[PDB]
Order: sequence, then C-alpha cells, then structure tokens
Amino acid sequence: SYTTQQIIEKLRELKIVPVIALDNADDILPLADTLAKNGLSVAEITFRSEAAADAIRLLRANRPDFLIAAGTVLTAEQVVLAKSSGADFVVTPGLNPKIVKLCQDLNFPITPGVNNPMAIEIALEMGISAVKFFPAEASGGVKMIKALLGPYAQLQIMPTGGIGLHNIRDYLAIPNIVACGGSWFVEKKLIQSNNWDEIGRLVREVIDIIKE
Amino acid sequence: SYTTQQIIEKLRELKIVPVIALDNADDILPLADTLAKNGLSVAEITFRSEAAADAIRLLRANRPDFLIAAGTVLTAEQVVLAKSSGADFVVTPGLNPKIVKLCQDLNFPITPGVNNPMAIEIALEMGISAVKFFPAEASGGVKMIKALLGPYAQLQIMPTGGIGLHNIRDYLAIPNIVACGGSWFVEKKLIQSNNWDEIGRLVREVIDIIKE
Amino acid sequence: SYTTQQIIEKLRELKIVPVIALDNADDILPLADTLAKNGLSVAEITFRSEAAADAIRLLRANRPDFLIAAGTVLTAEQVVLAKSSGADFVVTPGLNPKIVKLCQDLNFPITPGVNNPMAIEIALEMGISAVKFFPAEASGGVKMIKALLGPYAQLQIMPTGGIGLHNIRDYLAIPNIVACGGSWFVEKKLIQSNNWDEIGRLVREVIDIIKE
Repeated sequence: SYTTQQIIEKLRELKIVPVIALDNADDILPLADTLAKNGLSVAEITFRSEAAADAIRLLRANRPDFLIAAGTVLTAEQVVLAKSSGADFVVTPGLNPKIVKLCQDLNFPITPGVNNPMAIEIALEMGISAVKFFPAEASGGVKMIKALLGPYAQLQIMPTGGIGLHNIRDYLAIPNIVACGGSWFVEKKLIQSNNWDEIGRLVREVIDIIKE
Repeated sequence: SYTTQQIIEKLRELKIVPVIALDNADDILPLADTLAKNGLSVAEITFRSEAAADAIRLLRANRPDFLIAAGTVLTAEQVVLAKSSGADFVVTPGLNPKIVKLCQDLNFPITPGVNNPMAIEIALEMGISAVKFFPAEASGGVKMIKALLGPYAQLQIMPTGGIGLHNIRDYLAIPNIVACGGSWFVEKKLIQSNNWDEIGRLVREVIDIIKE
Repeated sequence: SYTTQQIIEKLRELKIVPVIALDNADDILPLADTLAKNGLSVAEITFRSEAAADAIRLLRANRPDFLIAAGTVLTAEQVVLAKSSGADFVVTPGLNPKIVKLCQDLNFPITPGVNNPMAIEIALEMGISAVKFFPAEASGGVKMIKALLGPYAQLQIMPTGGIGLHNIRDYLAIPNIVACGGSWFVEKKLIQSNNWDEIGRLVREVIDIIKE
C-alpha cells in the first residue's frame, strides 16, 4: 500500500503509462506479461469499459507487485469497487471534489485531472500537488504547461491526451512532468486480436525513443 | 410544457438554431414568419438585447407552437422574467450553480454552458447531461470536443461560438452533437433594414448545406 | 488608500504593468527609479521570490505614491503580509474563493485571474468585474477575449501571459482591456547585472509602440 508520493516516484522511473480499455477481462494476463517482459510493469485500466473491475482483480492476484491504476473514475461506486478490486491509486479526467474527498477519507491515493488555473487552485486547496493534465494537446499542449509552471512552480504533472511518438520527448523534457499516458502501443484492436508481438514491439519502440 | 429531454429531441431534428439579438421587439414577427416559412421554427432570443422579454412574449402570442429559448441568462431576475414571458428553456454561456438550481426548482429546462472537464463534472453532479459548448472555436473546436467525448461519452452537446457555413458540417458529423447555434443567417444589419428576403435565402442555404 | 475602481482607472492610464521577480530585495530602489524616470510608476512584485515583502515595504517608504501590486498570492498568510507591507492591491493567477473573500473582508482590492466562462461567473457572483486574464496567449489570446466579451460585455480585463512587443497593440485595441502585464523589459538577467540603461531603453520602446 504505497503512499501517493511513493507512487509518484515510481511513475517517475517509468515515464510512460499504458491506458488500457478491455472488452474481455481475461486479456489482462497475457497483456500484462507482454508489458512486464518488455520493461513496463504498470497499467491504468479504464472504467470506460465494463470489464475494468474484474481485470484489476485478476491482475492483482497473478502479479502481486504490478502497479495498477483505475482510470476514468467518475462515481462513488467506482471508487469503492476500485479499492476492493486491488488498484493502487485512482485517476480522473476532471476534479470533482466529492470524489477527491472520498479517496482521501479512505486513504486511497488519487491523481485528479486539471486543465486551467481555477482547477489547479482547487487541487492545491485540497492538499494535492500531483495532477493529471487532460486533455493535454487540445488544452494548449507544452505551451500551456510551461505557462502554468510560472506561478505553480512546484506542481507535479502527468499529461494525457494527443500524446504520441512525435511529441512524447517534448513533454518529458520538462522537469515537473512525471510521466505521460497513452494507448497507441496497447491499441484495442491489437488486444482483441491477441497480437502480443506487435504490442511488445511498440512498447520497446516508445521506450527506445524516450531513452534517446 | 416540454420536458428537457423532449426539447433536446426537437433540437436534434432542427440541427441549427438562430441566435437573435434585436433592437425592435416588433421585428420578431416578420423574422419568425421568415424562419417558419423556410423550415426553421426555433429561436434563441438573447438577453444581450433589452428588447428580449417583449420579443419572447409577442412571439409566444402570435405563434403558440414556436420553440423559444431565452439566451445569455445570467441573473435570477432574468430567469423569472424569461419564464413568465413564455420561453420554453434557458441557455447560458457558462454554468452558475445558483442559476441552474433555480431553473430546476421552477421545473424550467436549462442547457448551461461548459468548455473544460471541471465544468462538465459539475453539470453531471447536478443531473445535467445536455450542455452548450461555448465558446466552441476559441476553446479548441471539434478537436477539443472529440477529446472531451473520450471520457464523457454520454454527453449531448450543443456548440455555439465561431460556427459558420464552413464548419457547421464538421460539428454535425459527431453523433453526440445535437445542434449548433449561429447568427450569420440572421445578421443584425439585415434585421435593422428589414431585409427579410436575404434572411430567407441565408436560411435556405444553411439548411441545404446540412442536408448534403 | 485607493478603491478597486480607482486602481482600475489608474491602470487604464498606464496600459502596461511590469511583472517583477526579485532575488535581492534592495534592487527595487534602482529599478523603481529607472521605471519612474521613463514613465511607469507601477509594479507587480511576485511572491514567487522570497524577498517580495521586504521589497514592497522598502519601496513604499521611499516612494509613497508608487502603485504597487502583490502578485502570485496563493495563501491567507500572503494576503495578510502583503497588506501590512504596504501593497495597494492583490493579483492572483487563478480564482480561489477563500482568498478573494478574505481580501473583500479586509477592504483590500483584488484582481483575480480567469480564463473560461465558469471562472468568470464565479467572479461576477462575488461582485467582481475587473479580472486578470491568464495565461492569455496559451488560452487562445485575442480570439478568446473577443468571444468572451459577447455575453460578458461589461468585463474589465488585464491580460498577462505571452504578451510581447509584437502583440501588445492587438490587445490594447479592445476597449474592455485596461492594461497588460509583461516582464520582457525588466527581465531577470538585466536586473542582476544592474543594467538600468538596457531596461530604460525597453520601457521607452514599449510605451512608444503603444502610443503609435
């Protein structure tokens, strides 16, 4: 049971987080074996798919050490089920204060999404310094981030949205940016076709470009 | 009186809503005749004009089945006056929780405006799933809307701001987009000169473009 | 002591506000000197720098008629210290309702930052009509401002963020724009190397481009 800051530091070593949507929860086992084999033992499983909770539970049992996030959490029921399924922390696209307060009252780490100054100031008012920046590219990309970093100099940021091979290095060049999220290397059609080699290829490719 | 969901379904058949600002309230009659004749029996009368409430009243008396929205509603006094004037629903540029609650406590349909994830979360927390997206082009346009529809896949959106003949079809191609608001076919200068023929043509032009 | 409205009219005459980040408090005297000789008796001292309070106090004593703003104020302690040090008003990058209400409760003028309709409507609900627009360029610049001035036509705006010589005239051509904030003419390097002449040249350069 990692604290929020230990999770943040573990993400800082990883730098890229796969955002996984599944139609079939059993696909999480060969998928996670492929991610771990290629050096990424972390996954944000989206509640946009109904199979999310069962996948978190199966993965926790098979790989007790895997870093697991429940993503796109919008309701109190999802928080509760994310915690009992075994997730390590929660990720949300926006900041709904009842949802943030609930994770805090359950000692359940949460990285909420912000994209402007009002949202950042609500987060800082609730004791939160590590946030998701979403949607990254449509909200102004690297230019908006650098601008928000003038007055909010100690924010720890985790961007998601419109991030690919062509711009991941631009985001990772910024010291306050902890890690980026994306799904091009774990695309839904590749998971559905069980093409584990293509997935492992794309994983190695993003890992290489980052360490360039 | 129509419920909120019935109004959303009517707007979905119309697809384009005229946003009207006028100096002389009496012009709403020839203007609505011109809209009705050419296939568009709907109007959003903005409270940016002082002639707004008299125009809504006059129109409700002359054409009892016309769909009428009161736009730019920022105060409780305007909410109350829009209701007694006879408007079917309220439209707002942003989301003030006190104005939304009053409309819901008065059984008066309201489509408030948002442009980022924080504002969408508050709308969903207050039981609202049909929102105005404003200002649409300056907030990032179609690309910002598609990015928002990843996590909030059930929102029903009505874009306003920067919409014209050249981009109305790019917005209407997205399924969750109900209808768009626009003022170029009801330009103030044409209303000031009572140029009802040019208004009729512009309305027919957008209607045909959309059907294409 | 000036009221909030009196400060706004005072900024409407200056048109440009130096945003200063000092490492050494004593540098404020030679800086205030250069600025005051070249036509701008006004500064926004950031609490981003540890010696901000001493700088304001020193500057107030030496030139009691200078217009001083405490900027980047995020906590109640900062509000209380900015007032006892002698600042005329507070500038914030976003809008934290607890901070604004405390300034109003101490009769201390504040211009809070906004960049989207929801933040504007919270301001208006709090009786505020003069706001900082930040970060200006990254939020859509001149195009965002003009789209927001449609429904919020009485707003009084002060943009900051990406404002340079190449675009200050585009913002000042909008009547609701009171004055812009910038730091290129009082840049870090120039202060530390005590380049009072290079700074004085840039101040005249921007005042001239504005009045052209």
